[PDB]
Amino acid sequence: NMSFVKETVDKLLKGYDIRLRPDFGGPPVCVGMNIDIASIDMVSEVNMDYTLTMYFQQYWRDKRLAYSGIPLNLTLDNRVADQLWVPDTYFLNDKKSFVHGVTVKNRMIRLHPDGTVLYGLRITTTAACMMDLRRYPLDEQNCTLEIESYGYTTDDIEFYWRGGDKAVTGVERIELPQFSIVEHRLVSRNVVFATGAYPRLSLSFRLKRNIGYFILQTYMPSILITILSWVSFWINYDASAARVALGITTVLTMTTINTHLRETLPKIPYVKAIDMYLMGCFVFVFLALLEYAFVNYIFFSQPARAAAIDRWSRIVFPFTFSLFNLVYWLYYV
Amino acid sequence: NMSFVKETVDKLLKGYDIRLRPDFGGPPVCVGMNIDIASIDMVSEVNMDYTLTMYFQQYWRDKRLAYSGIPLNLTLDNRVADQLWVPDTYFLNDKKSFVHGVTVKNRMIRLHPDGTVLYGLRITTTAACMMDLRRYPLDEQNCTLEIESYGYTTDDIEFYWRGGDKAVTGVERIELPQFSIVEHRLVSRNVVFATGAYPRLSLSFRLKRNIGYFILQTYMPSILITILSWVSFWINYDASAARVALGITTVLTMTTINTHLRETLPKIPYVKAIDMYLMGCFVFVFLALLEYAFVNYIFFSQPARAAAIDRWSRIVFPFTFSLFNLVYWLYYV
Amino acid sequence: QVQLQESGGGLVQAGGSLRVSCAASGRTFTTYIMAWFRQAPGKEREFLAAMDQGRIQYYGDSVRGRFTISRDYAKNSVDLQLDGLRPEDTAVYYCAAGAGFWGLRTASSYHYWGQGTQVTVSS
Amino acid sequence: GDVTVILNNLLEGYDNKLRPDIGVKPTLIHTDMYVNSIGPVNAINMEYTIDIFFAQTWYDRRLKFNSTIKVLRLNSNMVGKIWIPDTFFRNSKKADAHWITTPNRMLRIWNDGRVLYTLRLTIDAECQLQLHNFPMDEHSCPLEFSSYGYPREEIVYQWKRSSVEVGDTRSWRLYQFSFVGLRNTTEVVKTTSGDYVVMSVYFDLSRRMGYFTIQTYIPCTLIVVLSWVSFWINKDAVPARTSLGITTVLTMTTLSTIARKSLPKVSYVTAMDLFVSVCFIFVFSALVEYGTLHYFVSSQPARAAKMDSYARIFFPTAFCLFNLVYWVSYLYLG
Amino acid sequence: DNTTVFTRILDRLLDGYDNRLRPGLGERVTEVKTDIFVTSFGPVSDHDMEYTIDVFFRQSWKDERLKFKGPMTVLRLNNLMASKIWTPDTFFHNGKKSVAHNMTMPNKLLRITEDGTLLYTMRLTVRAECPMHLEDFPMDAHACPLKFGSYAYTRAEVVYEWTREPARSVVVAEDGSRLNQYDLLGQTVDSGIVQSSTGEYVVMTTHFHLKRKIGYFVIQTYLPCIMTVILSQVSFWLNRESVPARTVFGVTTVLTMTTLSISARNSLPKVAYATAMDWFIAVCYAFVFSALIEFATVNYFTKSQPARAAKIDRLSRIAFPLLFGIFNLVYWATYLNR
Amino acid sequence: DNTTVFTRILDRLLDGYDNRLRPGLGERVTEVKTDIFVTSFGPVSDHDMEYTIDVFFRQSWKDERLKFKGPMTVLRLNNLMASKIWTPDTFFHNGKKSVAHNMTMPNKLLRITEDGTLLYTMRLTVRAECPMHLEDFPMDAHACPLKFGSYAYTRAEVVYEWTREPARSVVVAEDGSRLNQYDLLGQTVDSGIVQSSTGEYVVMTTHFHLKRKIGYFVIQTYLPCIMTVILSQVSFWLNRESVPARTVFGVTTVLTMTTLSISARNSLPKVAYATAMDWFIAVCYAFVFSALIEFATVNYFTKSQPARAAKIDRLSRIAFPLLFGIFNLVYWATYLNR
Ligand SMILES: *[C@@H]1O[C@H](CO)[C@@H](O[C@@H]2O[C@H](CO)[C@@H](O[C@@H]3O[C@H](CO[C@H]4O[C@H](CO[C@H]5O[C@H](CO)[C@@H](O)[C@H](O)[C@@H]5O[C@H]5O[C@H](CO)[C@@H](O)[C@H](O)[C@@H]5O)[C@@H](O)[C@H](O[C@H]5O[C@H](CO)[C@@H](O)[C@H](O)[C@@H]5O)[C@@H]4O)[C@@H](O)[C@H](O[C@H]4O[C@H](CO)[C@@H](O)[C@H](O)[C@@H]4O[C@@H]4O[C@H](CO)[C@@H](O)[C@H](O)[C@@H]4O[C@@H]4O[C@H](CO)[C@@H](O)[C@H](O)[C@@H]4O)[C@@H]3O)[C@H](O)[C@H]2NC(C)=O)[C@H](O)[C@H]1NC(C)=O
Ligand SMILES: *[C@@H]1O[C@H](CO)[C@@H](O[C@@H]2O[C@H](CO)[C@@H](O[C@@H]3O[C@H](CO[C@H]4O[C@H](CO)[C@@H](O)[C@H](O[C@H]5O[C@H](CO)[C@@H](O)[C@H](O)[C@@H]5O)[C@@H]4O)[C@@H](O)[C@H](O[C@H]4O[C@H](CO)[C@@H](O)[C@H](O)[C@@H]4O)[C@@H]3O)[C@H](O)[C@H]2NC(C)=O)[C@H](O)[C@H]1NC(C)=O
Ligand SMILES: *[C@@H]1O[C@H](CO)[C@@H](O[C@@H]2O[C@H](CO)[C@@H](O)[C@H](O)[C@H]2NC(C)=O)[C@H](O)[C@H]1NC(C)=O
Ligand SMILES: *[C@@H]1O[C@H](CO)[C@@H](O[C@@H]2O[C@H](CO)[C@@H](O)[C@H](O)[C@H]2NC(C)=O)[C@H](O)[C@H]1NC(C)=O
Repeated sequence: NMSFVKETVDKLLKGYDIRLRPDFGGPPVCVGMNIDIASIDMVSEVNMDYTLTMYFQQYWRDKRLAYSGIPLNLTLDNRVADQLWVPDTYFLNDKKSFVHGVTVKNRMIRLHPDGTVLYGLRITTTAACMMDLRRYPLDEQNCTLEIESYGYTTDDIEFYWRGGDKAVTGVERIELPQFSIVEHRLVSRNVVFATGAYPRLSLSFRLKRNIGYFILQTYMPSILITILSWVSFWINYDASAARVALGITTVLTMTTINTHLRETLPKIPYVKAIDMYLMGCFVFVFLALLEYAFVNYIFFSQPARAAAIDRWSRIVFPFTFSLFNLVYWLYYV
Repeated sequence: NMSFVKETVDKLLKGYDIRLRPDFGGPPVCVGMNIDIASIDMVSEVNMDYTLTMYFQQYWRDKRLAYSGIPLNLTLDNRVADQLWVPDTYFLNDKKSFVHGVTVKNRMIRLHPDGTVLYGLRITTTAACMMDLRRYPLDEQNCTLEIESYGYTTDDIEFYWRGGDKAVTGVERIELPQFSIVEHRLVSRNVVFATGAYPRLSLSFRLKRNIGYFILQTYMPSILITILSWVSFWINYDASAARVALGITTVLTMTTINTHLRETLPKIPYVKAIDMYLMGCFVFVFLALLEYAFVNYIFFSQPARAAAIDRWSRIVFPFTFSLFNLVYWLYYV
Repeated sequence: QVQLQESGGGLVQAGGSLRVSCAASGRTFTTYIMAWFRQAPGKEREFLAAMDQGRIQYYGDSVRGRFTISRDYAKNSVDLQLDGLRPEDTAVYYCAAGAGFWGLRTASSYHYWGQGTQVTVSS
Repeated sequence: GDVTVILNNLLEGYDNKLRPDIGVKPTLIHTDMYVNSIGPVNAINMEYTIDIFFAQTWYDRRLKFNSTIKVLRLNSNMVGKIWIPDTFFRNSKKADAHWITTPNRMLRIWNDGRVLYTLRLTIDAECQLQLHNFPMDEHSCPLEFSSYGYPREEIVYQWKRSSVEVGDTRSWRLYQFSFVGLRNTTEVVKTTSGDYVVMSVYFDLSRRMGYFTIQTYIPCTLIVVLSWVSFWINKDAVPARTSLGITTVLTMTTLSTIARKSLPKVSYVTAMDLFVSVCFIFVFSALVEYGTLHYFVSSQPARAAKMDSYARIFFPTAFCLFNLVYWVSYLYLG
Repeated sequence: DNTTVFTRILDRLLDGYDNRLRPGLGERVTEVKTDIFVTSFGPVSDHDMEYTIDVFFRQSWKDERLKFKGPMTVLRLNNLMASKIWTPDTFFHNGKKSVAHNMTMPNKLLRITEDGTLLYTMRLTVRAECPMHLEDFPMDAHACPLKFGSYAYTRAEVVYEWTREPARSVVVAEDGSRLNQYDLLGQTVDSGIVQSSTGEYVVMTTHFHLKRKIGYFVIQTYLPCIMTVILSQVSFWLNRESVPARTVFGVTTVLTMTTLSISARNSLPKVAYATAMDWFIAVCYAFVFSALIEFATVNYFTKSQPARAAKIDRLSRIAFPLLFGIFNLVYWATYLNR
Repeated sequence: DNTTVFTRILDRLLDGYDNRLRPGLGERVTEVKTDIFVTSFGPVSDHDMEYTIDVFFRQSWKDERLKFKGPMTVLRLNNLMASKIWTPDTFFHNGKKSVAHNMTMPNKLLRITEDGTLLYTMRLTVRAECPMHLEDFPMDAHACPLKFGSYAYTRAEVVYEWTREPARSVVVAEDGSRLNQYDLLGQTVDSGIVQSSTGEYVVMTTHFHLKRKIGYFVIQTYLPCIMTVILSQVSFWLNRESVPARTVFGVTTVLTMTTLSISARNSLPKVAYATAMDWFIAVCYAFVFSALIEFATVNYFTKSQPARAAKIDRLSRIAFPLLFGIFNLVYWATYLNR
C-alpha cells in the first residue's frame, strides 16, 4: 500500500530539474495568490511602517509533477519544497520579514493528481508606508503591500488573484488599537524597471485614526486652561497679585502640557495639525496676561479707559477663541 | 595556463586534514596579528561596554600549502577558508560580535608560494569594559580588547603583534562625540587557566571625557538658580508674599532641574561626582528659604536684629558657595 | 582663528620631485575633507586631489598617476607629492578643507583656504 | 552493537515525507503541556510570554522492532530522520525553541511503534485586551495550536488525561496580574484549504489594583480635597485663593500624565481616564466658583457670603456621591 | 610522516562508531564531571527578573570507545570534531534566551586522553530567570539560582557530579563582577533530583547571593523627600496675618512632592504591590497635605477665636516634627535590620 | 525533450569549472560594471549618525568559461546557480549592518548571455555611517557617503566602473524618500582609490546631500522662547508698588524657561560643543534672568531714592526690548546665510 505511494513520489523527484521553471522556454506560468490575514499590529508613526501576519499562499501548475493511480491530494512534508521549483515572490516594501519556525518551518506543500501545486507560508512582514501626518491626529493613511516577482519578467511568470475580490480574507477580524480599517482594495498591474517588465499585485488598506483618544488627553486640557485665563477679566484690576499669579501660572501650565505631549506623542519632526491648535491656545493665554499689563499701566490715571478695556475683553476673548475653533474644526475636518 | 592553477589548488586540498594544526606534535605555529580599526562608537555607561569595528588579519606559515611554478599571490575565493585550518582566536570580553556578510561574507584568504597564509575578517564586536564613574563626568576610562586562543595552549600556538607598535592603525582617525582617545597600548602575555597556559594579546585605549557639554546643560542651570535665590536678601523683610514666593519657587525650579536631569543622564545607581554637586546646590536654596523664616519670626519683635541678618546673609551665602565650589573643583580636578 | 599654513614649492628643471605640504591649526580636521587646488595665472582654480576621513583618495584627470596626496592625522597636515613636473604645471597651489557639500570637487564647498604656494617649472 | 543493528534496520527504506497510515486512517496524536512560567503581559503590544515542555505521542507502524529492549531512549539526533507532525501555534507572534547547550529535544520509541517527542518552547502568544475597566479588568488569554498542512482527515489531535500541568504557580513572572485557572477545549476550524483540528488552552488573568491606588487614585483624591480649602478661606484674601485655585489645576495636570503611561492608545473612556477627568473638572470648577464669588462681592455682598456656604457642602457631596456611583458600577454591577 | 600517523588514528576511531548511543548503553550508568568558571557576572534586570552570566562550562566523562595508542597521550582536536561523538544534552532549567559565542570560531574545546576520558568546554552567555521580592525595595536581597541537568536522559542513565568539592567547582573570576548596584556576597553549590512525568532527572544547582546598594536612593529619593517635608513644616512659624505667604508655601510644597513622587517611581519596575519605598513617599505626601490643612483651620478661626488660633500653631510646631521624626525611626529600624 | 536541452547546457558549463578563481587569473584585470537603483532613501538617525537606504545593487562582468551556443541567447537562471560560479566580493566600506533580503526566496538574479557577459543583481538594505557636524543645528546640511568596493581583490586584479555616465548610474526612485525632517537635494557620483595595509583597492563613492527642515523647531522651541522672553519684559510696565506681582511674575518666567530649556534638550543629540539652538536658548535664559535681577535693583532703591528707581525702570523698558531685537538680527543672519 504505502510502498506504492513511496515509489510514485520518489519517481517524480527523479530527473527533476529545480533550476528550470515549468514550461521553460515556452508559455509563461500562471501563479494565483491568496492571503488570509491574521493580524495587523504596531502601526508606528515614528518608523512609518506596520507589521502584518498572514497565511500567504500560491498556486501554479507543474506538469513534471503530475502523477496517476492515486486518487488523493498528497500532502508532502514541508522539507520537500527544497526539491521543487517555487515562485521567487518577494515583497517590494518589506523591511524585516521571516517565516515562523515552531515547531517546524510553517510551510505547506500539497500536490494534485493533474500536476497542480499548492504552496503556503506563514509570514510576518514589517512593511513600510509613508504617512502624511500633516493632519495629525485627524489624518487618514493608506498602507500597501507590493507583491512582485524578482527574477522572472512578464515573459516568464504571471500573477493573478486566485478568487477575484475574495482573494484576501480575514480583514474584518482585525482590531487595531487606534486606527479603524475602512477599506481594502486589490490591484493587478505591471511595473517596468531598467532590466524588464515585471508583474505586480498590490494590496492596500485605508486607515482612519480614532480621535476619541486625543479629546481627553490633548484638546480638553488645553481648552479648560484657556478658559481659566479669562477668569482674570472678572477680578478687580487693583488686585495685582491675584491677576498676575493667575495669568502667569496658566502660561506655565500651558507650557507644561505642550512639552509633556512632545515626549508622549510619536516624534514627527514637522508641523502637524496638533501643533497649530496647541500654539493657538498658547497665544490666547499669552494675550490674556498681556492685556492686564495694559490695564495695570493706566488704571490709576484713566480709570474709565481701564474699565472699558476689561469689560470689552470679557466678550472679544470668548468670541475670538470660538471663532478660532470654527476655522480649525473645518479646515481640518 | 588557467587550467594549471586549478590543478595546483586541487593538489593542495587533496588529503588536507582540517583537524590537525600545522606542525602537529612539533614546534608551535606562530600567528601574527594586525588590526585596522574602522570606527569606535556607542561607548555606553548604562551597559558599560563599547562597539568596535575593525579589520582583523592573521598570518601563519603552513608547509602543506606550499606551491611552486606560480609566481603570484593567489587570492582565493573566501569560501575556501572552510577547507583550511584557521586559529580559534576569540575575544574574552566580547559580548556580541559578527562578521559582516554583505554582499558576501567579508573574508579574505590569500596564499603565498612559501606557504604563508593571510586571513582577514571584518568584525564588529561589542566588548565590555568596567567603568569607575565615581568621578562622572570628570572621569577617565581604560577600555581594552583581549585576544586569546581557546583550544590551543602555549605548547601548540603562539601569538605576536606584526610590526610591533604599528600592528594597530586607524586610531588617529577616530573621533567620538563625548570622549577623546589619549593613548593606545599593545601588550603580549600569557594567562594560566585551569586547563593550561594560553597566549594572550591585549589592546587597550584610554578615553578622557570631553567637559564642555555638561557646562551648558548641567552645571550652569543649577548655578544660575542658586544665584537667583540670593535675590531674596535684597527685598524688604516685611514683604512676606514676595520673599516666600521667590524662595519656594526656586526650590521647585531646582527640583525640576534634578528630576529631569536624572532622566537624561545615564542610569548609574551609585553616587557620582555630579550628584554631590547637585545636592550641594539644593541645600543652598533650601537654606536661603529657611533663613527668611527665622527673619520673619523675629522681624516684629526685634526689627533691628532682623535687618542685621539680612545684611550678613548677603555676604555669607555668596562667600560660602564660592568656597564650596573651590573645594569641589579642586577635589575632582 | 583657523589658519591653513602651507610650505614647500620652488623651482624645478622640467621634472623631479617637489613635495608641497600644508598645516592646520585652531580646529581638528579629522572628520573633514582636506584637498589640494591649483590656480594657473588667469585661467581658473582647478581641483587636483582630496582625501577624506576614510583615506579615500580622489584625483583629477590631468594629474592621475603623477601626484600623490597623503594626510598625517596626528599632526593635522596634508601633503601633495608632485612628480614629473611639467612646465604647464606653473601655477599657485592652495590648501583647502571642507565637508564636501554638493560635491568634493567644487571649490565652493570648502569653508577654509590656504594662502597659496607658488610652484614654477622651468622648461 | 545490536542496538545499532536495530536503528539501521528501522531507517532502511523509510520515507519521512509520508505520514504513518497515509492512505488508511487519520494519524492520532496525544499532546501534553507543562507550563514552566508565564512571562510579563505586554499590555501595549497585547501579548504574553509562556514557556512550556510540549509533548506529542503517536503510533508509527514503520517503527516496530523485535528485541529484548522495550524502549529506545534516543536523543535529538533521530528527530531529523523520522516523521514528525508539523504542529504550529496559530496565535503566536514570535516563538523559538531552545538550543543551549544542545537542541532541547527527546525521542523515545517503544517496540510497538509508539513515539514520544518532546521539546521546550518559549512563545509570545497574542492576547487581545479589552481595557474598558482598566485597572479593574479580567482577561482570558488563549494558546491555540494545530497542524499547518494536514486537514482533519489526516492528523487528529487529542488531549490526554493530565493535559496541562503547572509547577510552582507562585514562582511565575506574573506580578501585574494573578493567574486564576486554565481551561482546554477542542474544535474544528474551517479555512480555504480544509478543516483543521485546533486545540486551545485558555488562561484567566485578573489585574491587581495595589499599584494604582497609591499611584493615581489617592494622589488625585487629595488634590481635589485640597482645592476645597479655598472655600474655608476669607473672601478678602484674593491673592491666596487665586494662587491656591490655579496651582491645584497645575498640580492636577502633572498627575494626569502618569495615568496612561502603562496603556496603549485605546480610543475609549477607560475607568482610569474617567476618574482623572472628573477630578480635573472638580478642581476646575473650584476656581470658577471663586471668580463668580469675587465678582458679586462688589455688587451684592449678602449674596456673595451665602455662596461660599453652599460651596462648602455641595462640592464635597458631589464628589462623595460620584465615588459611590463610580466604585459600585465597576465592582458590583460589573 | 607524523601527519599520516595521526590521520590514521582519528579515522580508525570513527569507524564503527554510532553517536546516537550513549557510552555504556545497557551496561552501566554514564557519569559526567562538571565544573564552571564564571568569567563575569553580567547585569541584573529588575523589570525583567533575570541576570546574565558568562562561564567556561566544562564536562568530563569516560567513553571506552575512544581509546588509542600513539606517540601523544592526549589529543587536542578542533571544535569540529565534537560534532561526531556523543556529548551530554545538558540544558539549563531556568534559562531564557542564551547564546553560544561563535567568533571567530565556535568557542568549543575537545580533548581526548589515552584511556578515553574526554574534556568538553564551551563559552556560554546564560541569561537565567530569578524570582525577586520587591517588597523591601530598595533594601532587598536575592538568591538567584542557576540549574542544569540532562534533558533526554533520566537519573537511571546519566548522573551529574562536580569535578571537585562542590564549593570549589564554581570558580568566580576575581575581577569578573559587572554588578553595578549589587554586592555579590558569595555562592552556594548544591545537587538534587527533580521528578517529572517522563522520569527522574539529576539537576545541579548553584545560588548567588546578592545585596542591593542603597547609597544612590538616599541622595536622590529620600533626602529630597525629607527636605521637602521640612520646608512644609516651616509654614508654622510665619505670622498668621500673611495669608498669601502661607497659602503659596503650602500648595507649592504639595506640587514639589508631586514632581518628586512621579519621577522617583519611573525607575521602578511596573509592579502591582507596595514596595518599601512607596510607603515612604505616601507618608511624606500625607505630611505635606496635613501641613496645609492646618493653616486652613487657623485661617478660619482667626478674628473669631484668636486665642485658639494662636494655640493651634504653637502645638503644631512640635507635633509635626515629632511624628515625622518618630516615623522615620520606626521606618529605618524596620528595614535596616532585616 | 526540449527542457532537457537546457539541462545539458547547464551541466556542460559547470563541468570543469572552478569557482575559486576569478576570470582571467594571471592574465588581465577583471572589469566589473556597477550601477544602483535606490528604491527608497530611509530615515536618517541624528543620535547614531547613520542612515538607511534600499538599493537594487546591480553588477556585471565577463567570464570566458561560461560561453555557450544554443536555442536561447539569455539564460534567465535562478539564484541557485549563482553559488556555483564566481561572483565579486563587493562590500560597503562604511556599512554598519546590511541585510540581503531573502523572502520568500533569495532576492538575487543571474542572467548569462551567449558571449559570456553576466548580470548579477540583488536587493539590499544598507545601514551606513554618516558623520555629522552639528555646529549649526537645526540649520545644518550634510553629505552622507556610501562607499563600496572589493574586499580581497586589489586594483591589479579587480577594477570597478560605472555602467553609464557616473551621473546617470545611480537612479533614485521618485517615490523613494522616507525622510521626514530632511530634504534630499541631490547626489553626486565619484570614484577613488584606497590604500589599506594589504594593497591598493578601488572604491566607488556616492554622496547624498541633505538639508534639515527647521519648521518644526520654529513652532516648538524658537517661538515659545521668544514669547517667554517677551513676557518677562512686560514686568517693566507694572508699577513698582506691586512687589508681590513683579516677583511672582519674574520668577515664574525663569521656571518657564527652565521647563522649555529641558524639553528642547531632548531633541539635541549628545555632542560636546555649542549648537545654534544652544546659543539661542542660553541667550534667552539670560534675558529672563536679568529681568528679575533688574527688579531687585529697582525695589532696593524704592522708598529711599524714588527718582533713580523710576529712571532705571524707564530706561529698561527700552534697552531690554532693543537688545533682544539686535540679537535676533545678528543671530538669524549668521546661520540663515551660510
Ligand atoms: C534567509 O536567510 C536566513 C539566514 O540569513 C535563513 O535562516 C537560516 O536558515 C537555515 C536553513 O535554511 C538554518 O539552518 C538550520 O539551522 C538549524 C538550527 O537552527 C538553530 O541554530 C541556528 C544556528 O546554527 C548553529 O547551531 C545549531 C544548533 O542550535 C546547529 O545545529 C548548527 O549546526 C549551528 O552550529 C554551529 O554554531 C554553533 C554555535 O551557535 C557551534 O557550536 C557549532 O559547532 C556550529 O559551528 C540558529 O541560527 C537558529 O536561529 C534561527 O532560527 C530560529 C528558529 O528556529 C529563530 O528563532 C532565530 O531568530 C533564527 O532565525 C536556530 O537557533 C539546524 O538544525 C539545521 O541543520 C539541520 O538540517 C540540515 C539540513 O538538512 C542538516 O544539514 C543538519 O545536519 C541538521 O540536520 C539535523 O540537525 C539536528 C540538530 O540537532 C540533528 O539532531 C539531526 O540528527 C540532523 O543532523 C544530521 O541529520 C542528517 C540527516 O538526517 C544525518 O545524516 C546526520 O547524521 C545528522 O543526524 C540547519 O543548519 C539557519 O539556522 C537559519 N539561520 C537564521 C539566523 O535564521 C532563512 O531560512 C532564509 N530564508 C529562506 C526563505 O530561505
Ligand atoms: C493607496 O494608494 C495607492 C497608490 O495611489 C492606490 O493604488 C491605486 O489604486 C487605483 C484604484 O484601484 C488603481 O487604479 C486602477 O488600476 C487598475 C489596474 O490598471 C493596471 O492594469 C491594467 C490591466 O489591463 C492596465 O491596463 C493598466 O495600464 C495602466 O498603464 C497604461 C500605460 O502603461 C495606461 O495606458 C493605462 O490607462 C493604465 O493607466 C494598469 O497597469 C485599473 O484596471 C483601474 O481601471 C479603472 O479606471 C479606469 C480609468 O480609465 C477605468 O477605465 C476602469 O473601468 C476602472 O474603473 C484603475 O485605473 C491604481 O493603479 C493604483 N495605483 C498604484 C500605484 O497602486 C490605492 O488604491 C490606495 N488605497 C486605497 C484603499 O485606495
Ligand atoms: C483534491 O483537490 C481537488 C481540487 O481542490 C478537490 O476537488 C474539489 O472538490 C470539492 C468538493 O467536492 C469541490 O467543491 C471543488 O469544486 C473541487 N475542485 C476541483 C478543482 O475539482 C478534491 O476534492 C480534493 N480531494 C479530496 C480527497 O478532498
Ligand atoms: C481538557 O481536556 C480533557 C480531555 O477531554 C478533559 O478531561 C475530561 O473531562 C471530562 C469532563 O469535561 C471528563 O468526563 C473526562 O473523564 C476527562 N478525561 C480525562 C480526565 O482523561 C478536561 O476536563 C479538559 N479541561 C478543561 C475542560 O478545563
